Amino acid sequence: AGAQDFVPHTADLAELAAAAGECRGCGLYRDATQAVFGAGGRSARIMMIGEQPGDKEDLAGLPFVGPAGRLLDRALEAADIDRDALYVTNAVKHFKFTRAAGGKRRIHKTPSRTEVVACRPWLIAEMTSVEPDVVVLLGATAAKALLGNDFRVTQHRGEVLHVDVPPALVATVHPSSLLRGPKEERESAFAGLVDDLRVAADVR
Ligand SMILES: O=c1cc[nH]c(=O)[nH]1
Ligand code: SF4
Repeated sequence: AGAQDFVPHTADLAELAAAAGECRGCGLYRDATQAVFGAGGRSARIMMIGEQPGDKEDLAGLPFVGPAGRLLDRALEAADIDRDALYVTNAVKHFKFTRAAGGKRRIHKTPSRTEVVACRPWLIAEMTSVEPDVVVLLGATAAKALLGNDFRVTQHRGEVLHVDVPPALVATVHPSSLLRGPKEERESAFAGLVDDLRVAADVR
């Protein structure tokens, strides 16, 4: 059942976010600082879902505030999308992490499929609350959360997908993947992210 017993019967995002702070649906609440719920309002037509809060998000209490978020902001601006009009969240609400010796940050670790399924009732509550017209799935974990554990983001770029989810679905690269690598490859990947955001914004 995972998080289900912890989700209150409400669509108020402030009430949902407070309840997520008390969630024990998987083990991730133990070491994380706090739950990081989605940000934005229930009028949003576009919802965007990443993997999990990272190091910066875990302490800010807000999603996509670190380097990946700054790259995402650049892509949203190039796509003529106002971040303030979106509802932005993550498939898992507590940061899963470790530290390396001499390291500069806490390093995120990939949620297991078990943790994703455990936390998914929060995503369902968010989608019920917001009623988005389109959901942008940023990266493998988020895409698989709605499209199945076998789903390959790399094989469905640019496609409007739909499964029977309380919207059109658009699965794209995670912004963190665009931070590193040879410059020409990063630039081609950035253009593809802008394209996918534009596909989402053009739905209906
Ligand atoms: O909110 C965030 C920040 C970094 N990476 C994610 O998937 N989500
Ligand atoms: S990651 Fe999700 S299911 Fe796990 S304890 Fe946190 S809010 Fe609950």
